[PDB]
Amino acid sequence: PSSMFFEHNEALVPPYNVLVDTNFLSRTVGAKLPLLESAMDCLYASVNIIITSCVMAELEKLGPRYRVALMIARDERWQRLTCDHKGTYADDCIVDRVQKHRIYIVATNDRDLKRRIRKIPGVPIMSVQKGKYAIERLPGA
Amino acid sequence: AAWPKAEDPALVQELLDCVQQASHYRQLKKGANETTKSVNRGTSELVILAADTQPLSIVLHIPLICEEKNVPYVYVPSKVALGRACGVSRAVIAVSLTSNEASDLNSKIRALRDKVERLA
Amino acid sequence: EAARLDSELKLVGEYGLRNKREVWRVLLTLSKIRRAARILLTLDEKDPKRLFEGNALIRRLVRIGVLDESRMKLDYVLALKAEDFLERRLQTLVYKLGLAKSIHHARVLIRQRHIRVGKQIVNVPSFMVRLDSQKHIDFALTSPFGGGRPGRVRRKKAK
Amino acid sequence: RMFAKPFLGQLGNGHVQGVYSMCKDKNSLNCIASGSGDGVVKVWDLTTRDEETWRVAAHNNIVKGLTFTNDKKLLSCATDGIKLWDPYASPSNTTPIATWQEGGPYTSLSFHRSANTFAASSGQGCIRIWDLEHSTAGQAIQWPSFVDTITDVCFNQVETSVIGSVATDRSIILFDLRTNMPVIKTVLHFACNRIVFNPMEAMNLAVASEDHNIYIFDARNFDKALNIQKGHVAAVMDVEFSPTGEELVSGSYDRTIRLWRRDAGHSRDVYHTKRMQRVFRTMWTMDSKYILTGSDDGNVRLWRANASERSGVKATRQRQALEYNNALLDRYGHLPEIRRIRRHRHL
Amino acid sequence: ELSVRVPQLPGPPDTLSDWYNIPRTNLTPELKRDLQLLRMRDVVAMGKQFFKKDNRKDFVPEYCQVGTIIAGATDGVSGRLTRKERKRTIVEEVLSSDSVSKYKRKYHEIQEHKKSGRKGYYKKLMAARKR
Amino acid sequence: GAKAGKKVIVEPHRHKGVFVARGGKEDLLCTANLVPGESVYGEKRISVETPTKTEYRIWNPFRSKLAAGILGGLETIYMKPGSKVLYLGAASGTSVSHVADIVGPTGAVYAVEFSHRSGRDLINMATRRTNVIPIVEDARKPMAYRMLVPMVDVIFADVAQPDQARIVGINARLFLKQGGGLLISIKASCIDSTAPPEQVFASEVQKLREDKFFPKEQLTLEPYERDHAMVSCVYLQKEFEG
Amino acid sequence: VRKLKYHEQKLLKKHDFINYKSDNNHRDHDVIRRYMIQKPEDYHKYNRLCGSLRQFAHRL
RNA sequence: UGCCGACAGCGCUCUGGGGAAUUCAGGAGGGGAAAGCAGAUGUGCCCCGCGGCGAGACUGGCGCACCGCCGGACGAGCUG
Ligand SMILES: [Zn+2]
Repeated sequence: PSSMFFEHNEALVPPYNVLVDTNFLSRTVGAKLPLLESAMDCLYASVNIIITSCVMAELEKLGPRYRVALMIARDERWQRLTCDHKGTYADDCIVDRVQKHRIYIVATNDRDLKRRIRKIPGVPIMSVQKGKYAIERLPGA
Repeated sequence: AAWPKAEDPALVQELLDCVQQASHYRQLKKGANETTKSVNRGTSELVILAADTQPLSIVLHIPLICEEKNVPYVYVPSKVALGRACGVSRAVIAVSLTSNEASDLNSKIRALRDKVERLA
Repeated sequence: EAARLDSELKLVGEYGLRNKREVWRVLLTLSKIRRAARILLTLDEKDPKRLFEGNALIRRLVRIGVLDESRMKLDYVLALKAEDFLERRLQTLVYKLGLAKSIHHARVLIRQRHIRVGKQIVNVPSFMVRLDSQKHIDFALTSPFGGGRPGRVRRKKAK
Repeated sequence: RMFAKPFLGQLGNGHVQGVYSMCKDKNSLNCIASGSGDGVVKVWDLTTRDEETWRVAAHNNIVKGLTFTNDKKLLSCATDGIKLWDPYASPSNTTPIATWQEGGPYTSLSFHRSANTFAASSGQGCIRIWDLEHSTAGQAIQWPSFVDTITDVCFNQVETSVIGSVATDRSIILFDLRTNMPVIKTVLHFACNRIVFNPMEAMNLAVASEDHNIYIFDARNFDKALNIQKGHVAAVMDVEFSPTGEELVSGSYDRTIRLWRRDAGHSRDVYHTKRMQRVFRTMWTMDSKYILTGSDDGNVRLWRANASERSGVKATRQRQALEYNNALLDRYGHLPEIRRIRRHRHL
Repeated sequence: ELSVRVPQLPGPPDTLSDWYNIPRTNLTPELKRDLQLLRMRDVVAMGKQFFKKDNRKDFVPEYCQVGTIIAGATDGVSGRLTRKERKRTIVEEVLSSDSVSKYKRKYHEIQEHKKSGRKGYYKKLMAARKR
Repeated sequence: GAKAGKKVIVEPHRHKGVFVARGGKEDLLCTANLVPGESVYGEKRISVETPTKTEYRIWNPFRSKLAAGILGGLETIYMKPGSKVLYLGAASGTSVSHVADIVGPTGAVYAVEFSHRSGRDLINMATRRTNVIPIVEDARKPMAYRMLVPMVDVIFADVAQPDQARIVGINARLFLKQGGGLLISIKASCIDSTAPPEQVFASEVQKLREDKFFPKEQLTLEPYERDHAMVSCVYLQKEFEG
Repeated sequence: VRKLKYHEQKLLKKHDFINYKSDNNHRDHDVIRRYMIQKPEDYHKYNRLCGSLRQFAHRL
């Protein structure tokens, strides 16, 4: 990937694009935190918090018990990207988007996607830690 | 003939100002032959062309090459004032500036070429 | 954090600094600034505190010329970074104003006190510059580039 | 049942909360308003499936009703009131251009097939009709001693200037507009939820009922139900007659659309997918091929009827084979083998 | 207008239809030599250039034409070969250029280091013995 | 320089029609020119005595971003010899001539340009080369040359405009076969000139996917013209031709 | 026979013109064409004697 | 890119392996093709029913930017 250097992304400068994953969205509602506000504070810059259509599909297909968090996903102020695949596996979705661009900040809390996206370099994890957000591998803040 | 002319209201003045910046900052080729050589080396970031000239055909052929290279140009109305802005002690009808990729002068130039692209 | 490693190294290498102490220090400055930016966004728009404090901070930044005279809003106040703070770091101005061939040669020049800003010669290469002053940087009279004595090597070679 | 592939899409982004109001334009072919639970509405164009035509908030409470005017404008009822915007303005405005606040909570709309008439069903046991450009508070008609609420009302399009409405006495009332008075009131065993009359068979009406049942009635003779559609577990939220007059959407509260002819008495089709918990507004398009499905989960869905017919422009032998299949299945639609592989959906 | 026709009934293709008639390459020894040169072009630019490692087991393409660099209208003062400079074969050109001295010196070097101690050295030891 | 007179060899490249000529200490790229013997712009050329009518033209990368792409080794450049190609941004016609020499007589390329005198050079070459159709108009309003452009298979685009995605999108809406193909090229400094360029490219490709395109290749013509790209997509299918 | 299309193969999964479940993946053909036997009769004679010995082992 | 090539190993394959002729059973691609049976009823007549065009004539009510609207029902001639 151009605009890269020896496992450092010169690319991601503010603002930052951050992908929501399903575990992350469930857990940040479960910890009752404002999405845009907490991200802006933890990163100290401007964001926009996009949701792949696969993720939106996963969080509808989950049971009705997460309907509030599904609404919070459903909010209109945050942009969306379609996908071209078959059958709604969010992790494959996000890793493909990052792999073809390397311009993102993925957010999850599942250890599986954490491993999978450290295994390709230069892309930062964001995750909650019971009080607040936490970045993993971003050189800036 | 010179239809992408720059309008008066201080747009030409920001142009001449950035010309002064780049002339101090050595990112500048001056004179039409230098302009042609810079644009045919592709180092050019932007080029300003006078319209106050004994016949305009020179600053009509130069837009042909910048159209051939897809990099912007703009018509200042005063060859004398452009030469004074560069600091030549001589009138100049064509001045070009290149890119140096670590500054905020490049941000200024990005703004200026956005202006001329909205002019076109 | 190999990304931390390589990123800090590229910072130093693009601007030939000396240690990750100085780089982390400038990052701490940026952190305080973006803290200010976060707070002044936390107050909502058209609030008076927001208006005057944000106008102030933006005037501060454009007074040291780091944030561009073009863009004058809190969005870009968030969007600033270490490359820009290093751009207004001093030694870079000697290199980009064409007195020292290399950033290291500029560092040595600042050591042996040959450039000045306005009146006084400068010894600290991390003396931050101002937008209002940055063109008033030249050699002093006591330095052989600016004149004065020819220097000790010219002295001995004449000897 | 290799090719029984119903789904064809999800437009838009979906409303923030769930769809509790939507309405198709019935005189153009590709324009739909969908209005949210969250007091916002927008309109899509069918052809540009992905993005939006025009979007605005409309009220405070959940928008109960919505439609389009016969010329171009669109209409919104909610409990705050009745409003009228114009979506296809060449610069957009967000402010309405007509309003009403008098008549109580307005439960539903009903619009004229041809002219500029509309009617608003309130919950005060009263309906009231406006004419566009020439009325202010309209004519207030009701059963003259009646308070119990009026959920919905559909203008007939077979015999225009006729009105039917449902009431919460487990009871329906037929109305007229020439003779400005209610006409008749039927009381049934348990409640009814949304009305319709058939767009070909004028005396034939249908009601969608908390009996979990679609009842086909006929206006001249309320002695017996013409048909009983005993097709659900949960209570039906919506009905819409196909413009063919030969088909019917019954959209449950539960996770189930069921599709119907006029003359079965049972389930021809069941549709769902688990992304759609509780369907609300379930109406046909103008080809009678493609239905729309406004969910609880915040979605407008574009589905198909007769779920195995792949449309387009066929070849001659293709339609030969398809209608050959039709005829053969028609002949043998009773035997155990083909019968069970016929009625075996998934549930 | 209508006559008697002629009947004319008496492998891999020879001129590639989808590349504007490139004929099948004739196998001539100087052509083989030029092909070997262009494969081993790495060592030719001894020290100063490096090349993309073109590596097939064969090296002969099925379709190639020897040609001529024609002319530089914008530049012909020094990007033009002189009359003496012009050569028939590319191999004779890279011969007639300079630095073949350095080639020969590297040749004597590699030759010695493969004649390190293999048999001549053993013979001379054997002479130091038998004496 | 690989100076004038050096005997060289030429072989086919991977792509149907383009050729690669290797030699001595420097290789390069050529095309069999349709119009014989004549140079266009002082480009260097190549003659072979075939065992007269056999002439090739060297293709500068730095002048022509399609050549930059052929050096960058694209997946499939979609333009077979004998194919219908709408060019866009056909300024002064050099690259356009190269595409013309690719498609040959049984192909045809429709060369659209905005300004005039670059048009003059273009139409001069259009007199000479019998398979390139001059069109000088405003690209933003393709209904003007709706009289000229039939349905074609391949869309070249090299304009530097903010609405470029929508330009080539309506041109895809008008002049591209079912299962179509296109190459476009993009400059960060003319799409949005403060951002990082990779992010700009993702914005543009997401735009085209909103224009219902299938993104199917990208590269960055890196040692040749900074912070640009060539992007390859397919019109309304996952496979290219049919 | 042509290759089936989608629906054709889907309907006739159990169809096969070549090998049945009564063929054991042509173990007879496999043996004879590795070792050049001339009577597939004789192959099956070997199989019957082998099965007899194997079942004697089973009772053993 | 020359032949020849022992053991010691790896690769495939083994009704041995090639080469050519030739029958057939399949496959995959490219070029060409107006490639078009969305529901198939002789012509001509007038008449009925009903429908459009369509000259011309009206009328109702509205119109605090006042400049115009919107709607009904009669109707010569023509047509399906
Ligand atoms: Zn996806």
